[PDB]
Amino acid sequence: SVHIGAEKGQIADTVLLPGDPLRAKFIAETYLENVECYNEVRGMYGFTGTYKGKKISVQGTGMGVPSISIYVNELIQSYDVQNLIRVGSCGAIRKDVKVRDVILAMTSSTDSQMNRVAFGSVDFAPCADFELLKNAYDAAKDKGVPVTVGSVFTADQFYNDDSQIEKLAKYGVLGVEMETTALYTLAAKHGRKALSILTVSDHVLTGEETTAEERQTTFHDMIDVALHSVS
Amino acid sequence: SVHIGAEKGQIADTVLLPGDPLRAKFIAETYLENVECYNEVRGMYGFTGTYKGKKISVQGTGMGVPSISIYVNELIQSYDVQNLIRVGSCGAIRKDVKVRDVILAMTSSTDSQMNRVAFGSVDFAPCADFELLKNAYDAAKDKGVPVTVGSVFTADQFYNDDSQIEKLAKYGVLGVEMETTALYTLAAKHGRKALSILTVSDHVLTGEETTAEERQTTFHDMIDVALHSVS
Amino acid sequence: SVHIGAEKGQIADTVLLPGDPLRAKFIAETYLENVECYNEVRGMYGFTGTYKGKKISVQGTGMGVPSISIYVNELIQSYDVQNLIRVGSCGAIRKDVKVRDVILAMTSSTDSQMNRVAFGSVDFAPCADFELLKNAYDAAKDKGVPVTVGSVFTADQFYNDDSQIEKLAKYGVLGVEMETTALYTLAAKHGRKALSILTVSDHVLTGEETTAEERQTTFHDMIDVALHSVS
Amino acid sequence: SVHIGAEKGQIADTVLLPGDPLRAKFIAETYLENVECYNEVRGMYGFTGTYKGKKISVQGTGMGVPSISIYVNELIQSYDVQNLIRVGSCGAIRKDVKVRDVILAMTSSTDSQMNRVAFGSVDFAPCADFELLKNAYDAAKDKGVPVTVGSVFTADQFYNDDSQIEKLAKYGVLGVEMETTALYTLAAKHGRKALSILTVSDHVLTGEETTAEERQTTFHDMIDVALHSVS
Amino acid sequence: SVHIGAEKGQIADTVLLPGDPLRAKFIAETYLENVECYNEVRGMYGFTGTYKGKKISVQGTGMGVPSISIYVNELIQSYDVQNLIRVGSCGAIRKDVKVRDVILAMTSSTDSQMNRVAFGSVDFAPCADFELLKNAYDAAKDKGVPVTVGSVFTADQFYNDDSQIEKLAKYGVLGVEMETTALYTLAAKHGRKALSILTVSDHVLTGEETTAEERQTTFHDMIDVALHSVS
Amino acid sequence: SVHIGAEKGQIADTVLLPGDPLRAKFIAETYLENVECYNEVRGMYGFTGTYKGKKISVQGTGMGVPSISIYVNELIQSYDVQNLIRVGSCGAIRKDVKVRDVILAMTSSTDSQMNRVAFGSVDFAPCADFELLKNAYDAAKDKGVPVTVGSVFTADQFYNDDSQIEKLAKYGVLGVEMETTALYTLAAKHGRKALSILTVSDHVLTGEETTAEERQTTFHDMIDVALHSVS
Ligand SMILES: Nc1ncnc2c1ccn2[C@@H]1O[C@H](CO)[C@@H](O)[C@H]1O
Ligand SMILES: Nc1ncnc2c1ccn2[C@@H]1O[C@H](CO)[C@@H](O)[C@H]1O
Ligand SMILES: Nc1ncnc2c1ccn2[C@@H]1O[C@H](CO)[C@@H](O)[C@H]1O
Ligand SMILES: Nc1ncnc2c1ccn2[C@@H]1O[C@H](CO)[C@@H](O)[C@H]1O
Ligand SMILES: Nc1ncnc2c1ccn2[C@@H]1O[C@H](CO)[C@@H](O)[C@H]1O
Ligand SMILES: Nc1ncnc2c1ccn2[C@@H]1O[C@H](CO)[C@@H](O)[C@H]1O
Repeated sequence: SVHIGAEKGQIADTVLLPGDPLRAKFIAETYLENVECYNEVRGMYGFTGTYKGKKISVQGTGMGVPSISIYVNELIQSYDVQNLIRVGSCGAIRKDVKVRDVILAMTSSTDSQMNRVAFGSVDFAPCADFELLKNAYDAAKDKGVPVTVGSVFTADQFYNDDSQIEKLAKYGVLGVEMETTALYTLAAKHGRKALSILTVSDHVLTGEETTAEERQTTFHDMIDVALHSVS
Repeated sequence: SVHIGAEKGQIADTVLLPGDPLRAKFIAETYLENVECYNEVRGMYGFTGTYKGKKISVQGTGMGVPSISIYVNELIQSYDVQNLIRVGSCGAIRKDVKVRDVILAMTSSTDSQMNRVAFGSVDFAPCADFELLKNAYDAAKDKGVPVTVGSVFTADQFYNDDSQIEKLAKYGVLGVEMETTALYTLAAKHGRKALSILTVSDHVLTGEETTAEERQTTFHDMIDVALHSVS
Repeated sequence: SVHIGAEKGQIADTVLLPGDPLRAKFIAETYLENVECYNEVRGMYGFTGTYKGKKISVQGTGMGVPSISIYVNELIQSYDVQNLIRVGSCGAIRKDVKVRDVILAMTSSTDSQMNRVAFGSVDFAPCADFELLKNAYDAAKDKGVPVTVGSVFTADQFYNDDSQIEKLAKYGVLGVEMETTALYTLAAKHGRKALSILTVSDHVLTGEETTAEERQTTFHDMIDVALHSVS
Repeated sequence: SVHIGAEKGQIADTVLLPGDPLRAKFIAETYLENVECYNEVRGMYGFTGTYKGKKISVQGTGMGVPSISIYVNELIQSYDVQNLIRVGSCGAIRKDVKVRDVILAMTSSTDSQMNRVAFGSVDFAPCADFELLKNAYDAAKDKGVPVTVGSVFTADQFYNDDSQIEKLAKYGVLGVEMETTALYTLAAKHGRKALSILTVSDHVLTGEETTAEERQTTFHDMIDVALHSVS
Repeated sequence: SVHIGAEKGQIADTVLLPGDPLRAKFIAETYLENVECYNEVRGMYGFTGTYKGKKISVQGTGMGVPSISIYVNELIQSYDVQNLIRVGSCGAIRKDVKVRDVILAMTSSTDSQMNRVAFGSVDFAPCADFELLKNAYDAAKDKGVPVTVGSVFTADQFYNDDSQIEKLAKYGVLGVEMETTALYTLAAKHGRKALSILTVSDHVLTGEETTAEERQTTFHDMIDVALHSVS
Repeated sequence: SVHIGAEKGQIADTVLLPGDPLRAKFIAETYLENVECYNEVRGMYGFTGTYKGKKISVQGTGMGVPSISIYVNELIQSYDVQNLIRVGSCGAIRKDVKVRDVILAMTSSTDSQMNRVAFGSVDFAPCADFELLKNAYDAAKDKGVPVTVGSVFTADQFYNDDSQIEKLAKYGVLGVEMETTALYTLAAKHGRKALSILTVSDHVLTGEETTAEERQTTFHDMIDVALHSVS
């Protein structure tokens, strides 16, 4: 497959999907035994290893719907991937979404035209796989990790002048990132299972940033929750 | 409030929302102790009673987004309703959604312009309250009732010539009804909790109808699951 | 037919269509000789009777485009109805539309996506049948009843935050209701004849309500005009 | 005013609006006493004269919504024109619209974005002035001229590849031209009175053309009907 | 062809396209040897003549996308025209576009739905033929004529209330006219070559008009540049 | 700035923008004297060096509109970049676009909603800076390199099922890539200069791939043309 330089079998049934290919290294290195690096195409590194005896691959996706859509397609069609779990951050758009919370996206809103191109007059609401969602929820509660479950907002432009996230915040949307709608939709189309799990990098509407220590912490939590989300 | 002829306090914190005002009778009569009929405006009957000592109201909504939007607004603004649970049927659009399954909608797709009018360029994906969703899920599993959790499709036209539910079925959508997007959105806007729970009246794509006995059964299950969905 | 529990022949060639199923009773009872009640499905009552020897049916439609679309379809396809006349109220959006005026809608604007789904890039302007329109006009003038003839606005949401009826008022639109675009379109598609006749329940833009006595009066006028609108 | 080279008062309260500036000559010359030519800007001739003692101006508009919109604006704002009556032809899109019929447009559908730019999510249905419409109707019947009253279709492209007039024909639309939506909308916005009256140049869907003699005849009828449409 | 009353061969491979049929006279008369007038249909005059021994036709188009689209279609399909060069004016929307500048449009923005009807979800950006563009550029520089090369804005309404040319000015768009998107698109579809060359009639955003003498001058320049744009 | 880990001054006035951060290395290494690596954030490497004494930076952008939009914003706002030149490949959609041709995009079509979000009813046609465009054109012809100048298509989805590039090919569009509309628009908004220069990786519509040797060749040409495009 054009964008992933892996051979058949090198990629696990389950893949974690950080936006950052260097967080794809750090994860694979700091959490998995017997790492391999299957892809180095474009510097978007993929790694396969084991956690508790089991195969888990970790692939970087890049930023924005088009980028992740490329990898999520090839991972599914070309390497028959069964479980896809994005693990990244997001800006929070509500006061009551706290900097230590870990977000599991049930659904995602978007201003990307990726869906409107496919459907036309229908607002297509993507959907996380409820099994993968439940398992992550349980896995978080069992260990006592704080967790918020609601919707998110997949943006096309990081620096939006015509920013309606003020209106979306009023409707309950928890925060904004730039991939989930893609993951959830492509997974659903091909009959696979997806889930986004997201930490809070900052509050967008109060400007307030989170300290690097808090990020390290909840970043670690996310990955733990991730790693138990299967079965 | 214009459409509901109730006095302050007559309506419970929790309201069930069947489309059919005569199923609003049957429910209230066959399941609740000490029924009252607060509303008879338009023949869209509302009833308040108790189940296991606790107050539970039951209000008919009518068919289509505009109708339910009227009642869900007044119920929230005028009578401070905290929990809104739709209980109705839907046509299934997949072979693997079985006639005995009970559907809990995480999210809803729509061709209603209700959201596009409010947002413009954003596909707004509505969202069930995860607490009410979990509780219903648990309540179903505890008693062994079969349950599917995924997305649905809120249509504007019952008899759609330009029917894209063929394309939606391919993306995983479980079935089609005509209210949920409204409920979920209005609930979320005003900071309340909503959930749709739906039985399967028939398969739309195989034409195949379900026998009246199967309907009676899963209708009963739905209402039981409903009644435990709180706390 | 699924939503109407009538047998072949029980429904007249001509049907009046009040939104309110209890106004469907009141009309049939207070104006027709030898009433029957053919439908009690959902409590959306239909009645057939005679006025001046002639058959006239009266069917409740419910609120919003989706609801009336259901009944108007089945009435046409399943019971070959030739003449469909909605008789309901509307909120006025202009100072010069007076509380005693009776409105005959030539056409209707809408924010419902029902048409855009069918057409795409075309603004489809629905159209009253000019014969039924003329006859009602004549019938009003012959008896001296005040009558305004222009366009209306079929809304999807009764409580619209993004309310552009301020802009529509400037373009001449007389008032807002929630059914006509549906009636006019479905009638036209299947080669039948439709017309909306509407009283003014209140002014939306001046808040000002109309007294119950004025409503009783113009309600009665509407129904008289209706009853002469044929031939 | 930029596009009309007339002085205050030279233009009548009532103006006829043929698309063709040379049909603007022929009309003024063959039907009016004491003709003047107020405008020669762009060769889009305007003429003022009398018919039965009364002032009637005749202005060419050009082809398409943008063109007529220019003239209809200046005629209204700059010369306070009260009555605007388009008189042109159209291609018929139904078998039952006959070549001798004379069409009075109640309303117009369009694929022009002129309205969507102003409104956004609302399908704005333009509307003929019912007084001018009635008078023309009466004036036709009094003299026995055959007349069809329904909707039309204002196109942007004369040679449309993506032609949906096949779908519009099924919904009752009588024929296609390229101005009416503009006239009706601008008239309504500024509180003036408009009406389109149209002959049938040909059938578009059967290819069949009309003979030049039939055109001369119904062209003459149109203008007679026009000339009585006032008071 | 319906709108052009010319016989085969009377129209040149190259045609200039002024909006104004009387500027179509003035050009043909003041610049070409051995003029003919092939078309007088609608008073939209076409002329064929020679400049430096070579055939050059000059056809008036009228105002707005629909009008020019009619002529540009027939000129191409019916008379196999190879080179189409619009020569008209525009209102400038930037301070740095000077009244003496001559504008060559690389591309055009539009609120016309002509493209969205053909494409749907795709913003189609029209495109000038780079050969005709270069030649005009060279021809201007060789003689020292000041020239700006960028984008323009094809409007549907001359008098736009919802005028976003304030936002377009910020994105670099040089000025507004009402034809180019049509020319460029139809030329490209049928594999022909087009270019718009435009003088500045006024600044729209500073209200400031240009004196008639400046217009005469740059009008003349435009036509000279035009006449060298071939080969 | 969040995504670029460079200090003030480390980035040149002119930046080349390959999609591939490893082609950003190869370029900087194989063509520039005294390379520095200012950014290693996300592995999207930026390099500053000299070519013929002059500073030229080279920054990787990633795939898709959202990705390049991030870098093009920060490069402009945070490091005052004056000249931005994308250098990447594209799939060709016409037979007459040859595998050795080098494409200079005048404009770009798109199905990205990035523009429709900002404008609404306006198709915004982006625009290359004509100076940078001319210079590249000259630089190609002076050395005899084959060059095609026309429009392109910025897609959101690499694997488009609803692929209208069949219709776009008919309108003259030369090929499809996933960045240009972003570059051209953001450059224009902030008053900077942009240009895309693209090689042909393959023909999409004939499936036919290009041999690796041909890619090496035209890749080299592109970069040479790039390097002369200034002044
Ligand atoms: N405040 C924000 N607004 C938009 N996206 C944000 C944030 C914060 C984090 N992200 C995520 O990081 C990537 C781009 O920074 C994106 O891929 C996204 O997932
Ligand atoms: N096959 C179908 N298509 C659309 N709606 C359907 C079904 C089956 C059930 N429903 C639900 O019933 C109401 C209208 O029948 C609607 O309110 C809806 O909830
Ligand atoms: N002020 C208003 N805004 C919107 N709809 C209104 C009114 C007043 C009356 N109606 C009509 O009544 C039904 C809902 O109240 C609707 O079916 C409608 O026909
Ligand atoms: N068959 C057709 N399709 C579209 N427009 C048509 C016809 C026939 C007549 N018209 C009218 O004539 C002008 C352009 O020919 C237009 O202004 C229009 O009013
Ligand atoms: N200020 C403006 N706004 C819009 N169009 C303008 C101008 C100035 C000139 N034009 C051009 O002239 C015709 C209509 O006046 C149109 O055909 C157009 O090409
Ligand atoms: N056949 C194609 N379809 C779409 N994009 C293509 C191609 C060929 C090359 N590209 C360019 O490469 C990146 C993704 O492969 C994109 O960034 C794009 O610029």
